[PDB]
Amino acid sequence: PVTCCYNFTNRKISVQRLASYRRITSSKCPKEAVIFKTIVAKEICADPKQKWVQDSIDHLDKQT
Amino acid sequence: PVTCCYNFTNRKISVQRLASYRRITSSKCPKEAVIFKTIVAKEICADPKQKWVQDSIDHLDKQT
Amino acid sequence: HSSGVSTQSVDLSQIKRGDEIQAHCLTPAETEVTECAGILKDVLSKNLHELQGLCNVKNKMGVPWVSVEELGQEIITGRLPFPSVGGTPVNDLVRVLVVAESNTPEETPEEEFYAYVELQTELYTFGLSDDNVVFTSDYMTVWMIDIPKSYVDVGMLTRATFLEQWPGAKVTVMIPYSSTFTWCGELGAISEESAPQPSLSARSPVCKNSARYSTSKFCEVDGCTAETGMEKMSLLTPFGGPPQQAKMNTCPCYYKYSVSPLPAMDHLILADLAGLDSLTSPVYVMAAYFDSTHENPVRPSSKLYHCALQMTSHDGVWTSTSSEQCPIRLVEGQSQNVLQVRVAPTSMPNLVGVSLMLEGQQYRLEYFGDH
Amino acid sequence: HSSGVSTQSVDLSQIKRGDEIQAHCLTPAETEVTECAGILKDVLSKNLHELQGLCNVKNKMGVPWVSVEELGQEIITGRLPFPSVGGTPVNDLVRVLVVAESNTPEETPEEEFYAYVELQTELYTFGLSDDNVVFTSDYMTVWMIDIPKSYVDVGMLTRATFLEQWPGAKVTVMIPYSSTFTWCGELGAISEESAPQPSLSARSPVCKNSARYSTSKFCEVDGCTAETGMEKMSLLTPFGGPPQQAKMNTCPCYYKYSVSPLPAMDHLILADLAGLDSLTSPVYVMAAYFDSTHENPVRPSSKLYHCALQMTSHDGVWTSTSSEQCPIRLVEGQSQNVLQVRVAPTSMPNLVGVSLMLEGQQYRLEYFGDH
Repeated sequence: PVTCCYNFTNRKISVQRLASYRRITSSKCPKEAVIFKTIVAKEICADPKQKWVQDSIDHLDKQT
Repeated sequence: PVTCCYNFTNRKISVQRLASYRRITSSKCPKEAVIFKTIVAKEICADPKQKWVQDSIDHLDKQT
Repeated sequence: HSSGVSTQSVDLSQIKRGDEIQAHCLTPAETEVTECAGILKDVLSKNLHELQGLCNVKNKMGVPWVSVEELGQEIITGRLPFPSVGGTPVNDLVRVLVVAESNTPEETPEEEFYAYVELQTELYTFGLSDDNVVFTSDYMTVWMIDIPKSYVDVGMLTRATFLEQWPGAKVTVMIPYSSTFTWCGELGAISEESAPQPSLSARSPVCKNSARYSTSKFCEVDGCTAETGMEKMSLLTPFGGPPQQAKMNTCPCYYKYSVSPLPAMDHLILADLAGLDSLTSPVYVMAAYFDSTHENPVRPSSKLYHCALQMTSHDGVWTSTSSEQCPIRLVEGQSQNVLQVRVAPTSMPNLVGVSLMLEGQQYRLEYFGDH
Repeated sequence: HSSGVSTQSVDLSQIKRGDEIQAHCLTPAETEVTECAGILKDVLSKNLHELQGLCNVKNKMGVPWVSVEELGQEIITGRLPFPSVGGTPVNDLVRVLVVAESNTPEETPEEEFYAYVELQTELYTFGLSDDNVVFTSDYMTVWMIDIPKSYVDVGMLTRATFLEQWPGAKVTVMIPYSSTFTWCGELGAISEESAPQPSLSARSPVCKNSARYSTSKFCEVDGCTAETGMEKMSLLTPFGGPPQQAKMNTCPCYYKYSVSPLPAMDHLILADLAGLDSLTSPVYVMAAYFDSTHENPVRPSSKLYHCALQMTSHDGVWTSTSSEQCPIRLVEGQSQNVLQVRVAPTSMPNLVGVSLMLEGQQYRLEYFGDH
C-alpha cells in the first residue's frame, strides 16, 4: 500500500505539466515530501524547502 | 659523448651477472651514480646509497 | 591449489602485542619504521607467522613466474581482487603491510633471499624501499607504507621481483579497511608454464545504467513491486562453486535513485546466503557508504566509510556482530541455514557497495557505475 | 561558428574588482555564498559579461538538444575536454564557477529563464543547488562550488536542464588551474537533429607502454639518440586544421623512465609550434608535475601542481612569461615563427604532462598511462 519518497528531484517541472500535488502524511514514510502528479498521471517526489516547489504549490492552489 | 643517469634501478642485479662497475664523474651529469656493466655488456644506473649496490661493489672489488 | 578465499575470527587480545601492531603497523601513525620494527622484532622472532592471525579474510591467487634473462629476474605480478572501493580523495590514508616470503630450501642457496615489491597506480608507483622495512628474516621481509585510500582499489598493480624462482614464493598485502577488519590480498607464484589461477572473486555493478532507476517506470518489468516485496534475486555463485549459495537483489537500486514514490518497506534485502549448516568458518560482509550528515552545498564533503559485520557459529548457532554507524546488518533468514544482508530503504542513496566474503567466495556488489 | 578554442590575456588590474572575484569566487575561501555574491552583484550589474575576461583559455563545443517532453525538459550534456590531469587525492579543492545563460528573447516568454546544472562523477554528482547561487539576472545564473581537484577531469560529465530550447543557451565551467590561469569549458546548444560538434581538442599518451623506456634498448629504433639530439617528432595538427603546426616529441619518455645511461642534454624539446607569423592571439602551455622535493618513503606526499606559461606578441615580437618553479619553459625556435616547449632532462621523472592551447587547437600531452 503506502508509497513514500526516498529521493527528491532537483530538476524543476514546467508548471504546465503539473495536474496536482499532495503532501506525504503517513508515519510509515521517512522524509517530508510534496508529490506532484503530471498531466500524464505520473508522480514525482519534490523537496518542500525548494523555491520552485513552493511556487508550483501556489500556482496549483490559486487555480482551484 | 657523455652519458649520465637520470633514474636509478630499484631492482638489485644478480651479482653473477655483473661484469664491472664505474662511477659518474663528469660535471655534465646531474646525479651521483654507480653504473653497473652486466656480463652481457649492458649498463644500468644504481643509487650508491642502497646497501645492495655497495655490497656489489665490495664484491666486484674483491675479484680484481 | 594456489587460489582461494578464507575467513577467520581475529581476537587482538589473544595475539601477542596485537594492539601495538594494530596501532603502529596498521594505523597511519609515526612516519618512521622504528616503533613498528621494534614490535615485530620482538613478536615475529618468537612466532614468524603471527601476522597471519590478523587477517579476517584472506584472498589468494596463483600467478605465473615471468622471466627476464639478463638480470636474474623472476617476476610475479597480479591484480588483487580488492573487496571494496578504496575511497574518495577526501579520505585519509591507510597503512598497509606488505610481506614477501618463500619456502626455506633445505640447501643453502648461493645468494641471499631478495625481493622488491611495488604498488603502482596510473600516476604514482609506491615502492617498498629499504626505508620501509619493518622486519627481515632469512626468507621473509615485511614492509610498511601509508597510501591514500583512494589508490588502493582495482587499478593498483602488485609486482614482486625475486632473483630466483623460490619455492613457495608469495607476496601478501594486508589492507585494514577499519580498526577491526583487515583483508589480505596474496599473490602466490606458480609455474611459468601454467596459466593464472584467480580466486572465485567477482565484482558486480548491481545498478548498471542507474538512469534506469530514476523513476518507477520499469518497476513492473524488473519485478520490483510491493507484491514481490522488492525482491528480484540473481545467483552470484557459479555452477561448480562451493556448497554455499549467494544471491543479490537489484531492486534496492530503485530506492537509491528513484524520484518516484516507492512502496514503504521496513527493510530491503541486499543479498542472502544459504548453506550455513555446512560452513565451518565465519562470513564477513563489508559495506562502503557516505555518512548521512548534512553538508555544505558549496563544498559537498565526500568522505567514504567502511564497516564490516561478522556472522559466526557458536555451538551450532549463527549470530552476527552489530554496529550503530553501519548502514547494513546481518540476520538469520527463513532458517539458520540462511543469512540475509539487510538495510533500511532510506540508507540506499548513500550506500556505495557491499561485499560478501566467505570460504572460497568473494562478491563485490557496487551500486554505482556500470563496470 | 558554434565550436572552437580561443585565448586572451587576463590582467586583473583592468578588471572591475578582478582581485576580489579571483580571491573569493575563483579560490576556495568562505564556505558560504555571501562574499562572492556581494562582489558579483555589483560588478555584473554594471557589466553583465565581466566573467568572460577572466578566462585565459576558452574551449567550446556544440552538443545536441535532448528532450523529455513528459516534464518539459530541454537537456544538454557533454564531456568537456579538460586540459590536463585534474589532480591527486592529496591535493586541495578547486573553486569552479558555473554559468548558465542564453540570448534575451525579443518577446517575454511563457516563463522565466531557468536551468539546473550538475557535474557528475563515478561516485558523486555535484549539483549546483540554489544554495550555490552567486548571481541571477533575467537570462543568466552563476553558481559557485568547491570540488576535489582529482574529480575535475575526464570522467566528469556536465548536464544542464532547461524548460525551453533557449537560443544562444550555453553553460560554462570556469576552472582555475593556478592562481593566474583559468580554463573555461563551454557547452553550447545546437539543434536536436544536429550531430555533436566537438572542438579540436586531443589527448595523447606520449609514452604508451612506459616499460618500453625502462632501458635504452629501443633508443636506436625510436630515433632517440645523441645523433638526432633526442628528437623523434610526430604531428599533432590534423590535415585540415588551422594554419599553425604543432608537433610533439616522444624521446623524453626515455629521460622519464630509463635506468640505462642516457646522452647528456642541456634541454629536451617536448613540443614546438610553427606559424606564429599569422597567430593573432597568445599561446598557453600548462604543465602538471610533482614537486622535486624529498619525500618520506613511509608516506610519499604526492601533491600534483599546475603551472601555465604564456607566449604573446608585443609589436610583432613573441616573448614568454617565466617561473622559477615551473619545470617547462617556452622559447622561440630557429626563428620567431616557431616556439618550443623546453625542459631540463632531469625534470621528466616528475613531469606528468603539458598542454598546448592556442586558437582552434588544444593538445593534452600525457607522459603516463596508455590513454
